[PDB]
Amino acid sequence: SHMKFTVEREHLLKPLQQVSGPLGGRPTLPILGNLLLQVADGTLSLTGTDLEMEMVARVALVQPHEPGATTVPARKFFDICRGLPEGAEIAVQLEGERMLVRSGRSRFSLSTLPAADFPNLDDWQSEVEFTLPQATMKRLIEATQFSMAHQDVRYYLNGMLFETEGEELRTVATDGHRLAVCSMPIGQSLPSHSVIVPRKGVIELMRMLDGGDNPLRVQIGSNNIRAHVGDFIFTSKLVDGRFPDYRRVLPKNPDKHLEAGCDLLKQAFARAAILSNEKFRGVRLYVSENQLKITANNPEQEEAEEILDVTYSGAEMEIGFNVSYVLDVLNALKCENVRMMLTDSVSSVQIEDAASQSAAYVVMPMRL
Amino acid sequence: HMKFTVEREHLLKPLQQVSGPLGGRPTLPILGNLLLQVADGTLSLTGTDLEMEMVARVALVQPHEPGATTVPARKFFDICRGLPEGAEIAVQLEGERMLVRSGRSRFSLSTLPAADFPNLDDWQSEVEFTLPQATMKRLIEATQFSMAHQDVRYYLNGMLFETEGEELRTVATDGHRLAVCSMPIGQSLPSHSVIVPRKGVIELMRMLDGGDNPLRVQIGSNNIRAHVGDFIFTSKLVDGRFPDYRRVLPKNPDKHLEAGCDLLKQAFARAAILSNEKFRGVRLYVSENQLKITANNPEQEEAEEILDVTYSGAEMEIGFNVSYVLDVLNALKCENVRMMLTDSVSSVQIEDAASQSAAYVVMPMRL
Amino acid sequence: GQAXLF
Amino acid sequence: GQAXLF
Repeated sequence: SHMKFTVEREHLLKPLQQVSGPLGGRPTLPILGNLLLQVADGTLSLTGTDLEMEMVARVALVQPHEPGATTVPARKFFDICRGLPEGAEIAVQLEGERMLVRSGRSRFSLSTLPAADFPNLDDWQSEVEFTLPQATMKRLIEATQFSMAHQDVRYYLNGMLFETEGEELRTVATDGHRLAVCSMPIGQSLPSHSVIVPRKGVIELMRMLDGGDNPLRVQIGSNNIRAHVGDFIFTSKLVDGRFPDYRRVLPKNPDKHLEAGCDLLKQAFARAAILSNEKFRGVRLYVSENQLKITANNPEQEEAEEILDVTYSGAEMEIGFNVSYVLDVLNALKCENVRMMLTDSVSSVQIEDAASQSAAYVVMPMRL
Repeated sequence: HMKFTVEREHLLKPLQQVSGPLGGRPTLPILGNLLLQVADGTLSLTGTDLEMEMVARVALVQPHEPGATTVPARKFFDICRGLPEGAEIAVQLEGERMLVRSGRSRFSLSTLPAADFPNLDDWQSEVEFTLPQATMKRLIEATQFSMAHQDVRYYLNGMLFETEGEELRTVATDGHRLAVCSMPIGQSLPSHSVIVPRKGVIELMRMLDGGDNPLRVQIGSNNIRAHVGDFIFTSKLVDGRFPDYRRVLPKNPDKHLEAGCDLLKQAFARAAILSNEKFRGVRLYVSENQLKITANNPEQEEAEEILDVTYSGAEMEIGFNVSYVLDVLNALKCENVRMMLTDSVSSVQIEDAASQSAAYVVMPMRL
Repeated sequence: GQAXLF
Repeated sequence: GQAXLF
């Protein structure tokens, strides 16, 4: 127990906020509420884990320091560094089983747990390694995040698939009712490799993307994934199951194409959803020549009706849908025009941007 | 038989406002609806929770038919709000459902009879006066945090609105803290003190922008009314004996501490980190021109803050609930504060060193 | 009801 | 601990 370091407040603030992501509410193990601080080679390493996934932030030290390591409560420490005045010099060191944080006339004594008892993830070796812009990964995750399943018994659906095929990187997420898929080129001839990143890991990976001009170094291993963006290294265990094939889920011959304004279509569904069933959220779609009629009913016998002028080429058909699943798609599509590919009343519809096909969404109907 | 056609833009602020007193899981279904009354040339939207009501009058230019009914507040609002900007909303009652039509959008809402809607008991005003929105806002803002939430002492679950001479005073206390604020309103007022309920106080403050439109207040025997623009808020008064704030104020503190509001607030905010999670106890050590704040928690962690203050008096030590202290420092949106200490077991009066319009009394805790 | 995609 | 104000 020897480490000491002196860092300026602003140089610790973003890293502390960053590594405190995996850490939530009240944690299962006491050590999982602490951050591993590690002074070495002239750099400070802040680590925050939940067993499953970890986040490491490397901070360059300017003031004299001494190497060593310990873990300190995350929420307290950050609330201390943030509470300090702008431009404060934070001087940190050990005290038997305490950490002494001093800055001006402010002095804090935090209870520490040994560094040796911090879950530094099981040694692993990478298989697929590639680099791509932060904005690319952000789009890929952002456009499919919502379709993941929360606590489905089918563990493999509570996560996002990260599949590399040729020059593209693809993300696909589904819950058994909806599916979202997005694929974008990253200027590299990649091997065919598909891995399932857990739901919580996906969120923390997206949150670490500030949107900057820096590259992102992704390392996919046997049972782990790693992402390097700037001075942050995110690592996460992969979900162990066989993810369903998105290609089999996509409609084979959806011949009835409907085109309409994304916002006008979103507003109609949002208004119809008001008088829909609060639990089941059922709305039925009537597609007529250049017309769409959305009808919603609830147990109180209240009815909403929305008629829209669409660009509809095809036969008249009726289809029931979970308006929340449909609105989720319309909000993910931040575009001007949308295209809907209707197969029939009991088959899925493919909704995608009328301008771009990088992202496609499949929503299964309900029998009304 | 009731009918009306009015622009979506007009109907939005009134719907949001009268949907104020409506809470969660109303026992009586009609307390989730809004009373719509078309009568001479104005549409009246009313929303109540049995103890208070909010009435919004909306001018009707288009042809309309007299009548009244009640319609679900959230559904009717979300429908008007969900419609595109500048929509023409044509509403017409048809049997036991209200038909809301706007373009190719059509809605059928379930209605409850207007005759079943609760009317606040007719009453006669005693004290009547006008003041700017900013004045009432400041008066409520600076004392609302000190109200008791769900105390058995029903009269503390609200704010006192006392008129004394030239000034209007608001007092709120929960048995641990006090907050008093008084401001002149350029009027000769009679001495009259009434307790406005906690929930009423919140809905009253929620209808004020900044200073935009004068506020005409009518205090009656067991009711209070507030007219700001086309909105009429009415609330029953908490009929009880509010404690006298003058008796609560420290009669003679001999130790006066002056310090920068922000520096003092941060020192308490930082110390609060390593304070007890439940009790929030911090120690104050007042020495010559120096204040030391110390916090301890069950995990044996310590915070220590030393600050340069303008202190004159004997050395003493006082325990405080750091949350109660921080609440005051945040209510005091000022540069410098003054603390009036008596002893370790007596109240401290904290107020702005520049203005005495608002004063706060905080009871300490055992060291 | 709701149909499966699969 | 808390002392009563009244």
